[PDB]
Amino acid sequence: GTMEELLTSLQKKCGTECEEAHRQLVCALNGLAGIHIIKGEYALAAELYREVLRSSEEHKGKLKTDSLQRLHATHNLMELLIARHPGIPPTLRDGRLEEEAKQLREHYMSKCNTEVAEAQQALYPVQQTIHELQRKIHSNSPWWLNVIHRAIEFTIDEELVQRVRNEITSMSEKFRDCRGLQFLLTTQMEELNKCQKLVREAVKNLEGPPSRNVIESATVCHLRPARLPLNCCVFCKADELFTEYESKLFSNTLWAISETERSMKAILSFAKSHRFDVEFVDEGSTSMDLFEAWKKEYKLLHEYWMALRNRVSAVDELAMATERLRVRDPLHIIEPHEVEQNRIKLLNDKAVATSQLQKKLGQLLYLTNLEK
Ligand SMILES: [Zn+2]
Repeated sequence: GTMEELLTSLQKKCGTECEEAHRQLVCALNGLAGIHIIKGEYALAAELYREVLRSSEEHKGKLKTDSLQRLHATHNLMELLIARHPGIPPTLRDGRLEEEAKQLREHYMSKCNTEVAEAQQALYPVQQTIHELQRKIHSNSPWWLNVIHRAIEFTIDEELVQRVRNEITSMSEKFRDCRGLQFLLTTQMEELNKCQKLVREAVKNLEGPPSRNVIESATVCHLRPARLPLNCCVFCKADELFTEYESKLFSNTLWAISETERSMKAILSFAKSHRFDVEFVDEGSTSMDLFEAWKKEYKLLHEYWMALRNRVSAVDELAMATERLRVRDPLHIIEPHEVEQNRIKLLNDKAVATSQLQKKLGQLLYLTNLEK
């Protein structure tokens, strides 16, 4: 029913509004706490972190609180109780902080870790297909080489060249005759095979939880660069190889067929028209299945590359979530004399979010009370 759908839609939109207003409130409280630590007053900051955790717990039923904001409060409160103690009063909640932080980190990382596992597993069926298909194709004397050869022999090569050219116009200037096509296709197949070996090796060498030199290199390269993105990290270098292989597996202006595959399709079409031995047609058909498998493998290899890249991005997101506001010395950075300007902006942000949250929770309570 569209009415139960309407009530659900109004409740979801309203709940999201409560969630955003609470996110803005908690964000302002954490910022104000970060200033108190910069000033030196560790106790006043601890009260704000404790309020962040208290408010999130109170509203956990009605709305969700960003795990990173809760982790920001939990971790920085733990930092004060491990070192700055006994300046901060103890509470019966202090013992739970370590496990809560670990749970928040685990919950946040769960998606990117599952996506690494799923992207890795997704590659096995297509790779087994590629191994099965390559067993059925002759490497030394391929079907298309023997089709070209017999076409030149019986002087039906002109019809073949015209049929290959018509399929392209639907690097044709790179070959004049059938022998020119033969050598051009040899080079293009060798190039594809070299592109495949390299892209697979590039992916293989990005697997596994990466080292600190890799995390930091990717961060200064494309996550948080000093100015413009560097495009020099192991992931960016691998993507340059993917682009190179894509330009040969597909055509420019990943969906449209390459000129190599188009030529191969036309040679197979010519072989069928001229009623060549079933062996040539079968091998040609297997080559078409192989081009299909290579395109599927490309997409799955790039998704696996993406999953591994995203895991590095997520680890940086975790590190940045716990990072506090620090006054710049000659993001979480404040100018030498903008400390008061930041405090004022945060105090007004808290005031507006407190007001918006009260209004939105009242409307949410109304929508909830219709079902009784
Ligand atoms: Zn990079």
